[PDB]
Amino acid sequence: MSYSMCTGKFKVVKEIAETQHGTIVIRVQYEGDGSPCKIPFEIMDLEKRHVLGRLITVNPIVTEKDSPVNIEAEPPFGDSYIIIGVEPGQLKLNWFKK
Amino acid sequence: NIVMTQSPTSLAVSLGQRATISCRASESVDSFGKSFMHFYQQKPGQPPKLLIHLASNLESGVPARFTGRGSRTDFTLTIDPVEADDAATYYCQQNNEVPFTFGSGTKLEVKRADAAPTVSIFPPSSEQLTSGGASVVCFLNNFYPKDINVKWKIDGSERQNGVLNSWTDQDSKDSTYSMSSTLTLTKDEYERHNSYTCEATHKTSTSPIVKSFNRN
Amino acid sequence: QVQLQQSGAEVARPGASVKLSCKASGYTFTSYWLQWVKQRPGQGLEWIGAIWPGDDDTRYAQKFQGKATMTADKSSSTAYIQLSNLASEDSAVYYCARKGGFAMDYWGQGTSVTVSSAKTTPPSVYPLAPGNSMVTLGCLVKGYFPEPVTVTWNSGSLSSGVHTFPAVLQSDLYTLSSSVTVPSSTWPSETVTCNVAHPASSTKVDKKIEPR
Ligand SMILES: [Cl-]
Repeated sequence: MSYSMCTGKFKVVKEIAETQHGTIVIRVQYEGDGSPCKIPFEIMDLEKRHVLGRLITVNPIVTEKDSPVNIEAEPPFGDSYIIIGVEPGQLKLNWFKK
Repeated sequence: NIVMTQSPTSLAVSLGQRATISCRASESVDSFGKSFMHFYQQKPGQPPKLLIHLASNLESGVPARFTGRGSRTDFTLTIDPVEADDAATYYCQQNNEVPFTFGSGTKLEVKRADAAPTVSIFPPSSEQLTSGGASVVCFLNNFYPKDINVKWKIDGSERQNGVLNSWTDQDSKDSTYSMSSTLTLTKDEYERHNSYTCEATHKTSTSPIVKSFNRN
Repeated sequence: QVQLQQSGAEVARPGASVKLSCKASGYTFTSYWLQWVKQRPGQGLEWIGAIWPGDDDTRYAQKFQGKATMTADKSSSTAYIQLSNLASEDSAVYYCARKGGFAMDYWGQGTSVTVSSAKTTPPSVYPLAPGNSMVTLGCLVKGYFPEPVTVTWNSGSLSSGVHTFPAVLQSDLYTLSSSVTVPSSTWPSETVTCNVAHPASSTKVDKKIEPR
């Protein structure tokens, strides 16, 4: 896939939680009209200048509209921004790892 | 805030040639491996029209003669070949971050063959005169290039005061410009003179195009 | 058929307020951002903000924070923009647009806002008749306020050869002219009429061009 990025908005269904492997889990629900589309996801430093962590979820896609999508990622140690969706209404979540 | 710098402010391109409009961002407009900048076209009296999204994705229904290119901070819009209908103002926009910002705009002038104006003079209407007004109207239509000067004469004497001029935007079909010149006088001054002259001077002739009427 | 129908042109005194409307149809109103863009006369575009009608989420450009207020009504599929403590810098065309995908795909026709203490006055419409081969006729739309006016020929039937000139401002009043060029065979045998509309004064004038 092949699908284009979701153009609409996301709602946080499950807030960031740390796993036993130090990774993070989040659940977001799509609100727009892209039907199946790739979730725009990126982890950055606080100045939004460098891309940092890695996605564990291979290619997160919205399958259904009103169904949450699980996203798991390995953030960098310290402070980072978990960025989800396009602007306006892009989610920018703070995270501190160990 | 991201600043979008468009250059040039304006450019004249001959029909069938290539037009390249530049647009530069003050910071990277990239996110998720995509460039969050887009190109719009605005024709006079109309809302803007989206041409290209995400730097290079042509909108449905827009001719493939329009192409977007670029990443991070440097972007270009290319129109090739340039057509008459392309006479408009082009804007770039970023929506990588809030507030979304636009460029200042680039006016694309379509460069065609020189054409002399079609001059028409009109006396004040009876309706206007019955209400104490007297406007003498002169149309200078379908000319190229845009540069033209109008001179009014009342019984052979030049008149500068009370003259209002207005130019149209470039015609989307024939690439020409048109202009209207209105000489407003009092019913009294109008009624005390006979000869009213509208003299147009354009690149197309060394001699001025002269249209007139006598109040008789 | 995606459509955004905006409310008509408005005049307001300095320090007053206006509430503009944008009726959306042809799509799920609650599944897209509805955005507002400002264009001052002879100037560029500026993004005011966006509203997500599904939950009333807004994003404003800082400069418009105190100035503009975005609301939306789910039931009537209508978005509104309220502009407060009006000043001359607020005189502009206000567009509503749908952010259909990655950018603004569908736009409303725009609402013109004139901030002035000047009095709304209807225009005087005068026929311009000649005193050969192709004949030029015209209409003079004199002394109106505020902008805009709508000029048509034969209720829109005559579209080719028409030149409606930008208005010129003199003594707080606008004056505009429109010309129509038609074959000699078509005038005066067939009627030529200019149709002038001034929304602010609720004026609609049809002026037949009769030969001199
Ligand atoms: Cl946008």
